[PDB]
Amino acid sequence: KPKLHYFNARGRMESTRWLLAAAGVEFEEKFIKSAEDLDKLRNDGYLMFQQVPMVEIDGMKLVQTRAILNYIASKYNLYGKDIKERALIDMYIEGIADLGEMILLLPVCPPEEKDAKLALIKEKIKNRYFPAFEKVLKSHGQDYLVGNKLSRADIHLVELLYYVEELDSSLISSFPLLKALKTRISNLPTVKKFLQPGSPRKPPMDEKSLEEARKAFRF
Amino acid sequence: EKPKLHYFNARGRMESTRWLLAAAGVEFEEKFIKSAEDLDKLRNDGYLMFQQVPMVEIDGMKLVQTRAILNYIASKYNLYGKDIKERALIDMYIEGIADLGEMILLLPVCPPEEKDAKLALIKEKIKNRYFPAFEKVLKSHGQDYLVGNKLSRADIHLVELLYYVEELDSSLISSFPLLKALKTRISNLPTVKKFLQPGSPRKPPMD
Ligand SMILES: CCCCCCSC[C@H](NC(=O)CC[C@H]([NH3+])C(=O)O)C(=O)NCC(=O)O
Ligand SMILES: CCCCCCSC[C@H](NC(=O)CC[C@H]([NH3+])C(=O)O)C(=O)NCC(=O)O
Repeated sequence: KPKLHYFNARGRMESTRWLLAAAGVEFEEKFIKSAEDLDKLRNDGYLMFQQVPMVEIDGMKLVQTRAILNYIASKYNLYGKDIKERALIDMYIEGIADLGEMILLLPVCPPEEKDAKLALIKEKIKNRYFPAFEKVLKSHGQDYLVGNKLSRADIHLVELLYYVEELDSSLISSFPLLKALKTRISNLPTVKKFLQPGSPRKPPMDEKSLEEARKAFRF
Repeated sequence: EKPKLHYFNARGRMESTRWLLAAAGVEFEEKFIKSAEDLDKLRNDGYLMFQQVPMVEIDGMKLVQTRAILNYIASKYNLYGKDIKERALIDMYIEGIADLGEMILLLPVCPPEEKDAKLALIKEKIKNRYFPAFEKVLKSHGQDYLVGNKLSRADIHLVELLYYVEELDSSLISSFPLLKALKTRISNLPTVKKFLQPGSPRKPPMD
């Protein structure tokens, strides 16, 4: 079992939870709750750059979201059939990462900038990101983003579609193929399981969860 | 067939690609975005997936996103390790590199009232977090390269960053002998030595 070291929160570990679950991989979690928990991880040499996320997997102690995700996707054949498909996957998911990052950091936005930043995220979703992925899907008409088979790109995108829905459910309304992809991926047995109550899937981060993490870093 | 790099005539988010291609001895062309109307043509022509540069035309693709570009180039030219686990170490290393790189990249854009405090935090992380981390990797095996005893993208990305740290503060590397030794070795590899010489596609600091 892979062991995920993070707070009991989405943050920078949630995409890994999604990917592992989608891949049908059982995993364990060790939740950081105190500064002492982080002290131990840091002191035991568990964190290369003294940060989490960190995943213990196949004898490695992997930090950096992308190192973790790239390893898991390759292992479970969700990173395409070759270098060219991996390139398309990388391009798609890094756009997904860019949008993901804006939403992720939204609750730490300066209050006086919050209105404008939300308006910008929504604008970008409407005009930049959703059209881009809608375009890819219409280009080949296939059930999956790349190579006509399930890959990390479908998983990463659909995870993001759930977050966009949380933000504003109307944003996906003019994108039928994204909606269709959301439905298809959500019905894959592993993902259907992950979306159901009782799975390691984390709730939206509230102020309390945010502050507990800050206190743990003693910021 | 020759890769074409679409970006401003500047380092920015394209410089690490220029470094990697040059290090791999791969000939490329650049098309410089000189104005807002240049960028709009690329967008309107459907050249940019997310309406952003960098973009590299390579092997029938219009690859946007720095990491997609670099990941493809590294694999194509055997600078991405031999197996899944070596790629994991490489990714871990270069993502730490990309994090520090990002702080230095954005420092000129930092609001003037926050500039001094941002710089102090960057220097503190270099001396206490990042440099020790890579010094440790080098010391762990005593080999000339970060991964697999063989030139990889990790060496190229790190040494590029060492150059930027030097520009920022030449004293920062002083207590890390192995990083100093890596910088020297990589800078003297034929392809990289040529890239560091005048008249190469290597770009200057922003003025
Ligand atoms: C609501 C805001 C969400 C912000 C996410 C914070 S994740 C915690 C943070 N880790 C990172 O920023 C790691 C980033 C790294 N690039 C990665 O992707 O793994 C940390 O350990 N920080 C401690 C430190 O840097 O000292
Ligand atoms: C001082 C140097 C700081 C970096 C300069 C910005 S690079 C230009 C910018 N590109 C990006 O932000 C691409 C980011 C993307 N995540 C990547 O890695 O390629 C752009 O095309 N912007 C246009 C847009 O987003 O519409």
